[PDB]
Amino acid sequence: LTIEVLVTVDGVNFRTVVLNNKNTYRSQLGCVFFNGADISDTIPDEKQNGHSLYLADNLTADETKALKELYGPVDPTFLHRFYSLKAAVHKWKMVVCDKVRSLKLSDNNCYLNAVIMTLDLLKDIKFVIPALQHAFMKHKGGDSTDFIALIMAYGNCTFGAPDDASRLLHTVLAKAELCCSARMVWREWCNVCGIKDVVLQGLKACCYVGVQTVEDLRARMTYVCQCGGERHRQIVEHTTPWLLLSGTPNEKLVTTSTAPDFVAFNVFQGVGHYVHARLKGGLILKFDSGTVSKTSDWKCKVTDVLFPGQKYSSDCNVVR
Ligand SMILES: [Zn+2]
Repeated sequence: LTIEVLVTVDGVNFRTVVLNNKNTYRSQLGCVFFNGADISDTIPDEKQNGHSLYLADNLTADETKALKELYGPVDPTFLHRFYSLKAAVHKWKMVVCDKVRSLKLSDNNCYLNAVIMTLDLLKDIKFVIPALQHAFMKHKGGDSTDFIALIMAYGNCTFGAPDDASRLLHTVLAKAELCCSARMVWREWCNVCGIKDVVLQGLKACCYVGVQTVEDLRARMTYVCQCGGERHRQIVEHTTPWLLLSGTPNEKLVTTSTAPDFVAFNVFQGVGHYVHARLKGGLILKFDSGTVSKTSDWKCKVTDVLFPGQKYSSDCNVVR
């Protein structure tokens, strides 16, 4: 007729809550998850007495603090969306392929395979957000469920919907940080406004959206200045541990040999499908969502391309 439950937001700190059987959990407490089940619209009964619940809204001040410290500044629906995802993707299998883990195709999740396999190549990145960092470590140790559900929640991904690998990869990488230093110095100039430098540091210096080759990235770019005249930009210095370049699907013929400068790339095939590729030992290792395959030549549409560390200084006075 009345029960006691433990309520948490972090799996560490629980508060005791007393409930009766005269309204639903949602009326008395909030949106609650009991071992992955949304029992919010249930009338509490004996079989939940003593059990631990995850709360997703109507937090105490102390819980709101732990939420922000653990997950970051998230929107109200976050915890709800995360709990749902965590449960929905529990059944996803991480298949071992050529000694590398890959995400088996289920529910249009092919884009997540490209994302996770690409992240696994990125040397020495950590996530600022503790919950995400713990999940990532847990993922590298063989349990990928929390990490998959977390990046899906932060990325506003919907279970079962097809999505874009480049989109999520950059959205996830926006929440990371490097162990070393990284620098990118853009030199900008206009004949009216004058000359200024724009520096990007750390993770913002390793990722770029809009070109897919280093030659195009390092090129003089011309656009319209805020004064309406002609403005120019050019990388004048670039030091990074790796470089991820992303563009729209680009039909290309990848061959070995000659040795490409890039160590991996992602491909789109067109709902659409995503394949992760690595260059290892003079071959292209195609990872098709739990599947491997090897070829020396591939005509594919590349999207993201991953390069090794950059050590670049211009030996040109780019302004003249
Ligand atoms: Zn100008």
